[PDB]
Amino acid sequence: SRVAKAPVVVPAGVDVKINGQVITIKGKNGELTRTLNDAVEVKHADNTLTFGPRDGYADGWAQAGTARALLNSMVIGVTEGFTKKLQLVGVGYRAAVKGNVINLSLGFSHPVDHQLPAGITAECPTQTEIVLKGADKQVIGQVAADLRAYRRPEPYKGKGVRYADEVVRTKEAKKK
Amino acid sequence: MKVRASVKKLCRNCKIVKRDGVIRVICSAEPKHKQRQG
Amino acid sequence: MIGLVGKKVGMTRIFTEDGVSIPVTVIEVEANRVTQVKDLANDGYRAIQVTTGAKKANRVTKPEAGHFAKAGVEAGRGLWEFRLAEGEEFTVGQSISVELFADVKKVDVTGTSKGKGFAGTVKRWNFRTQDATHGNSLSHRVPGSIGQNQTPGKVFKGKKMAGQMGNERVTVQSLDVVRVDAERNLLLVKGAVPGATGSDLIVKPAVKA
Amino acid sequence: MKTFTAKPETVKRDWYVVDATGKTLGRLATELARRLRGKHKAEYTPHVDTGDYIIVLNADKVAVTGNKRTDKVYYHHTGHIGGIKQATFEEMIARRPERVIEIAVKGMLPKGPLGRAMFRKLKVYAGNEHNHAAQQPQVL
Amino acid sequence: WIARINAAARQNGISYSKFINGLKKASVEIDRKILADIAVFDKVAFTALVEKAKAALA
RNA sequence: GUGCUGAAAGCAUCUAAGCACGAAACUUGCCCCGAGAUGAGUUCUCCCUGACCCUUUAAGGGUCCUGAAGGAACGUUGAAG
RNA sequence: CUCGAUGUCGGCUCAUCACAUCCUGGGGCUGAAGUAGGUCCCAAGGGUAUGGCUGUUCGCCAUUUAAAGUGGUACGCGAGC
Repeated sequence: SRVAKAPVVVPAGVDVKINGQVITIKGKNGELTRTLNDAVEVKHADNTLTFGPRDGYADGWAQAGTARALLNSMVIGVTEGFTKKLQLVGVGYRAAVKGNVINLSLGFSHPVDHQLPAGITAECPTQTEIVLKGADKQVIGQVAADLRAYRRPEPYKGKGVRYADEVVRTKEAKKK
Repeated sequence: MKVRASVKKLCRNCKIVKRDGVIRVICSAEPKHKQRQG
Repeated sequence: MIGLVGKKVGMTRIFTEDGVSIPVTVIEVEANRVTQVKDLANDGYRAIQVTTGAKKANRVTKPEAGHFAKAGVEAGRGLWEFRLAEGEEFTVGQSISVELFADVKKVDVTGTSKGKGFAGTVKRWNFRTQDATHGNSLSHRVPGSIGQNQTPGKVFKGKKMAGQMGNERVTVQSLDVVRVDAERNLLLVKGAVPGATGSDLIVKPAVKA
Repeated sequence: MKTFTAKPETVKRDWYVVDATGKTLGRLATELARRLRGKHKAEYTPHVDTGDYIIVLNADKVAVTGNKRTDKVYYHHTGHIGGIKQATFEEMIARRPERVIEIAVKGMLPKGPLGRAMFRKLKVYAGNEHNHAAQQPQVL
Repeated sequence: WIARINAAARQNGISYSKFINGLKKASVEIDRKILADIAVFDKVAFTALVEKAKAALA
């Protein structure tokens, strides 16, 4: 189908700072930076930007697609704030935030602490949750993965570290 | 199962995916037909 | 990072109901540091060590003189060491048979494998059937006759043949220690220890890692 | 008279210093192999003893073209049977450019004796300029 | 012979491939190789001979 | 094998940019050999500083006086052979 | 290709490689609750039975084992038995 990529406005609080391949973006939560296409650059007119390849062929426009989409999450990141819960399904399960050292008891003999890489906060409201608090959906991703990975819910119960909205068909059972 | 054979996509809610050729059959339905020839 | 000393027999301290104490007396007579280097023309840390009653009178010459580099009493053959952050030629130049290495831990030893001289299959393996009496054809001990018929073969290099024997390293590793009497030089282990009173041994802490 | 310039037994040796910090990697070997023979050289009839004298620097800056950064068979089997064969990919070996890679010239030389005369005798190193363990004198 | 001509003539422009081609064009100018070793004794001649080809190549 | 973020392909997607895990396999860690590593490496210490000649003279060739550090030889031997 | 000679099967001894892996290691699906399995992917580090009957290889049987792998090597091996 028809794709596109272009709409990326610079709201308030955020701050642009291009530099060809390299680029950052200040904001309440922070900034960032990342490699990109070498012979290609963006372009900050006023409120929006316009990524653009200096060559017309197949592996061209495609590079922009991931560019402008990547910057979206940035402004959204420094201003909006990024979250992602995790519900602990299973008896003895209970996450307990203690800052940079989440302490978990997931059935495994002995508890297991998952040091959180500086960049995302968490605070289980009840003795049963896990809420991520960061700006980089990238980074929060992994932390969210390893969190669930600690004991992802198996299709027979769901008893595991499922994401809040994690629709699991734990409906699996029987013999015959 | 994961299926190492060489079938195709099949079904409806199954994606193709291209990381290495993997015909794949991933579907929220059942992992049964995934067919990752790897 | 440690000292070396002649084995010299082994005994036990037959506990009442035990004898667990099965060490091997290894008179640990101190060394003579002072000798070492760093990056200015050499390798790494290192540390020379020499301990014995070499007749400083007559036998070894150049070495005695080689020892003059701010040392004291030239013993037998000198060995080296490595890092550990030890002292140096800036304070004494005379180690001891004890320091900070700890205690009770396990200390490995490396005597000198004797050597039964030339040895065979049966010998360097302890495995090869056959008889002797109605034999007298393949009378046991033969290599037991090893190889092919008509084959590339190459007799397959490295296959365990006769081979000889003789003084060789070893290294036991592990081996806790029941006692020690500094100055008196009296280190004990727990059996094992290669050699037979006519060795040297390195007695290192424990490269367990 | 019989035309053929003699073999003054490696008459002259012109010293040089490549960079290797470049981007040509494998391509460079040829103009590195041609050189230690009789490339730029006109007279000094090759075939017979001869050579030149150049030197490599860091060289650690190579990537080859395709995914060669990740390939290159490389094994240095030994007279040990017992199933040996030490295969290590290029990047796995690029960690310490030794008798290999930079030494891609060896397989490019006449091989055996005499060619063997040039061999590593060009020096390699891997750090460019610092403490040139090599002869500091005249070079280009 | 060509191994050296290819090694001598090219250093001063135009490879052995182009060399004989320049040389090729002439009414009388054609003196073969062998003596081609000029690169060893009469370099000036030889380089003065590479122009006879370089400048010669149409 | 598992994934993240992610376009190509208004989603989706483990990948095309880009990060992260991951086995008795591979490199290493442990033990032995190991500078003939002719690419013959390093460091420490010891010993030798008397006269002349003929050449086709920088190549040497040769005589007398010296002979060290050390090695070896012999002998007494060895848990070494 | 060997008939101016390349000694057969099985056993013993001692092996070396392959992977289409028997055990152990890591994974995917399961008509996978668990325990145990089924199957497929990856993986050759190491390990991989004593006897009764028979010339046997093999096989059946008794009893073990984590397991008692398939195959190449002149159906490996008689100037070795």
